[PDB]
Amino acid sequence: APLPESGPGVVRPTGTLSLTCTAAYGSISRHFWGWVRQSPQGTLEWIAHMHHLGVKYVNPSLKNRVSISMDTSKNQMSLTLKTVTATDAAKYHCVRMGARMSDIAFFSFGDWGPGSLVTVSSASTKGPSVFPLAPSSKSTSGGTAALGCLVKDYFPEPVTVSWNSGALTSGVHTFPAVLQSSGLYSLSSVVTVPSSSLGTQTYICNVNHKPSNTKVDKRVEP
Amino acid sequence: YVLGQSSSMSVAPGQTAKISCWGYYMGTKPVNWYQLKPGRAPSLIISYDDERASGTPARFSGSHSGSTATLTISNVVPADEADYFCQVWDSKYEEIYFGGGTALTVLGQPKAAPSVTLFPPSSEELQANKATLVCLISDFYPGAVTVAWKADSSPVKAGVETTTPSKQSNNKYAASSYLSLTPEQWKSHRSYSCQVTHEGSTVEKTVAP
Repeated sequence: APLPESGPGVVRPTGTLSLTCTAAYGSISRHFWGWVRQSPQGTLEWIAHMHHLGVKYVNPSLKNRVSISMDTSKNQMSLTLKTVTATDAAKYHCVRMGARMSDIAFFSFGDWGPGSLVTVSSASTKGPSVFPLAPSSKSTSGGTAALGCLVKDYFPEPVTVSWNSGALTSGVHTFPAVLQSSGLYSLSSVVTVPSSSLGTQTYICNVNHKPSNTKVDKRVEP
Repeated sequence: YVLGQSSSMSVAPGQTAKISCWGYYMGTKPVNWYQLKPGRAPSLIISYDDERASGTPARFSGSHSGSTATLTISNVVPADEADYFCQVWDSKYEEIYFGGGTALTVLGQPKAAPSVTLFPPSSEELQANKATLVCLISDFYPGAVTVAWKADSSPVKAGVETTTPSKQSNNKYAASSYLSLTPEQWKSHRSYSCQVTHEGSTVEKTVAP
């Protein structure tokens, strides 16, 4: 199955998009693996797929600028898309595929990666400023409280946000980002926790903004 | 080339939904069906016209006759609300074709009131010479909400940024509204309020320096 796909976040117009897919839990040399992009409107478009021995199929409307390759020693597949245009903005998914050859030839997109979001823009990446949203029991059920992190003014999407290094998942809600007239995103991540844990348990939001290579571990204290 | 596909549709729970795929260049090509839910990657639910993938209930079934293929969903439950896509491989021209997608919505979902949490500016943000009030609105259905801000009791006319409602994994919605102030504006009023209206009822939360 594919790990989260690796990408640049943002690509300038006429620039080159470079994506890398890494297989986990097995080898990349046992299947066809492909790329399918999901548009902002939510439609699906096949890009290419290949097998590590060299058989490649590329979408003809993209053939003049697509390259696809595998590195079996790294268990990885790469996609290169040159001369990018605005309509190349999409979520790019790496997929482990099924294949059959009888009297009929057949493929299937069996295991889809979460996808790498690609924004086409000339603006430069900006990393987030992170501020604590100190806990409050005004709005929560009995014995609980809400606390969180404000992740301000970053570009492009996304930011990933975990709590206590992934040890805390229950009651976590990371809200979709607002897109501001400045062209920058802000979001909030909140966790609902027992009030009695405010003293005993420390709460750190782990903010990662891969496009800018910025990480923040923010301690959220009452 | 995009396969034709049924217009988006609304089905009452317990009834049957039929989502069709067609096109000249579909022919007898075996059809795969994909489900796309919010927060999740697409998943293969039916392959090679009519094979259920693992995890696909007996309620889901696929058929194919002529240059039409159909995904039939019996005994529909609200969990089946999703976008559905068909897909084939053309071995003559060596191309993958997808359908354009069909949105299935399930009727009769009861109204759900938003949970609203308002946070004041943090002390740290004020030290950086900025002030953001954060009004978080979640688990509401249907996905339409009105957000208004007050400075004391006066309507705020500037500084508000509010998201469009976003469907979450339980098919309820979430939204966020941010009010940007100077520290001086934040400190010179007695209070600020986020007012959230949903289906004609209103919740107002208020914070003060």
